[PDB]
Amino acid sequence: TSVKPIFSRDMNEAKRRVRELYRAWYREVPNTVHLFQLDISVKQGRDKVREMFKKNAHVTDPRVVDLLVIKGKMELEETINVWKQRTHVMRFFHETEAPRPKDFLSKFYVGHDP
Amino acid sequence: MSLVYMNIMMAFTVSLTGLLMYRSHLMSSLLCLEGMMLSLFILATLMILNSHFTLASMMPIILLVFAACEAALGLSLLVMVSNTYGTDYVQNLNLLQC
Amino acid sequence: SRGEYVVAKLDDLINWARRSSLWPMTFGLACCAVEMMHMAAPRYDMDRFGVVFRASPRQSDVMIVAGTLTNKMAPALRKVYDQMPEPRYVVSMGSCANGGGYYHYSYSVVRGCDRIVPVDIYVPGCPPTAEALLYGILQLQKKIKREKRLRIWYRR
Amino acid sequence: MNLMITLLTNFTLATLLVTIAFWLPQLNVYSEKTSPDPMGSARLPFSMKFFLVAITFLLFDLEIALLLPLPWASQTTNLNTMLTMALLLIFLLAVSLAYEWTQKGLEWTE
Amino acid sequence: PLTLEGIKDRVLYVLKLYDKIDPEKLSVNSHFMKDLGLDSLDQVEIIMAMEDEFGFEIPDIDAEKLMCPQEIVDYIADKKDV
Ligand SMILES: C=C(C)[C@H]1Cc2c(ccc3c2O[C@@H]2COc4cc(OC)c(OC)cc4[C@@H]2C3=O)O1
Ligand code: SF4
Repeated sequence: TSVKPIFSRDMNEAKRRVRELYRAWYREVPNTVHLFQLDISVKQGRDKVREMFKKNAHVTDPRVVDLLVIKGKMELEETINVWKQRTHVMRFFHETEAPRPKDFLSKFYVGHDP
Repeated sequence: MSLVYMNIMMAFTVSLTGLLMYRSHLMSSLLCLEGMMLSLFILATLMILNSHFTLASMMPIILLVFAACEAALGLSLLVMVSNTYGTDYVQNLNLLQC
Repeated sequence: SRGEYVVAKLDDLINWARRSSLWPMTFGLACCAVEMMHMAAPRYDMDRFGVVFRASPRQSDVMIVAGTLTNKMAPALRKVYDQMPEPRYVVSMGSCANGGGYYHYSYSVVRGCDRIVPVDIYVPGCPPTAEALLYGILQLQKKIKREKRLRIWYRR
Repeated sequence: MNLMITLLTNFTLATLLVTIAFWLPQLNVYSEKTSPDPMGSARLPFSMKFFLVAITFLLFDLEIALLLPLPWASQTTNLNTMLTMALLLIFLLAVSLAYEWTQKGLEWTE
Repeated sequence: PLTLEGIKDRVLYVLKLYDKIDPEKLSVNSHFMKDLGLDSLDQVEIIMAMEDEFGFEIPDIDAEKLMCPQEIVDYIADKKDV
């Protein structure tokens, strides 16, 4: 079970790197809303950043959250540098996708997927 | 005297009051300075032609050449100011208050 | 009547001007751009039809999607198309621009540029020949020849 | 008078064709579009070198302004002085170009 | 930034602008995790709001140990004079 780390020895340094990535995204949201001239607000974008950080809130492996920090920094550098267009930022906001049936009964009504 | 001389002097004084009242830009100050030069050129030409004074026909060319070199000097000063501060705004030029 | 004959002759005039002065953009993507260069080459020679390649899409009249459209470039294609003045036209050249082609089931390919831009002529092939692409351009000229813009403007 | 008529006619034809170009295809309604570059949004950095070649143009244009009465000045009765000052002005334009040369002013737009 | 009482009132004003916190239960010794019931990221954006108003950077190692407004005003007071 003795593996080789990526950057973090344990989960404390891992949470430190996660926390610095979240600080960078929190600072970068208003500049992203301005220089991409999005139709979203800053609080709404920061809530989406909070939703994307809390989506992976259950991992207790240092290597997996190190790779999540690395992929989040790749998203971050592609957002800071003007490499994404408006569409690559607005794909986090699944706006054209209609809200799917949530409970049992409506998914029973609309089809076969569980 | 002649009526057009009033207009050329009034254009000189309007460009004066433009130079003597800055708004924001230093390029506008240089443009007011060269409007002053332009009115001086026209007024010198009208005098020298109305006199039939032949030897001073070369004088407005000398005025234009010396004050265009003066304008190039001022444009270079403006360029160095706008390299220091990013803009040529005159409110950036107040570090010599103290 | 008089006004309908007037707008019919003006429709023939403006449609003649539009079909006989097509300016495509020099916007290739893939293998189809090679055969589109061959349609610019001396044998088939688009230039004798009034058809010249232009670099900026502002002075362009028809966007020839010559090649495979990927997911990474579909907003670039849509933005280039949006930079064109109207009337602008789209010619889809080859199978990947038409429906996705040889890379139809791929993760990174748009399955036809008609998901992105309104295609007017679908030129089929892999690649379609320069004779076939010039056939598609002549069919586009026939399509612009039968537009009825001022007749509908008079009769609306 | 004939010059003013010709200037007014040429200016009128220019403004007439610009009126036809900005109002006859603007009779179209076509469609309410939005249209939502190498530099994206950042400020254009100043180029010292383009300004220096513009100032070099201005100073050589003033030296040209000195050189322009030479076909009239060839008619003079003081020809030795005129030839001396003419060669001296073209020499001063050449020395201005030489100082622009040797002090690296003609580099990267040579 | 001059007096300690103004720094404490400005800490509490940054906290009462922060709309997630109930201002009734807010005290000087209120705990973010168990009294205020806030997530960790909520504390992180509180620290960044403290930097938005107080204007000096805080490292991550000594921002994790700031679990009340009293610890925040003590950390501000340690990095300044008062
Ligand atoms: C301008 C004329 C007369 C010819 C040459 C030409 C076209 C049309 C389109 C293009 C083009 O050349 C440029 C440069 O060379 C290639 C080479 C390519 O592949 C070898 C390639 O593939 C997409 C694309 C290109 C450009 C392209 O889009 O018509
Ligand atoms: S349709 Fe085929 S030959 Fe044509 S560009 Fe696509 S892959 Fe190449």
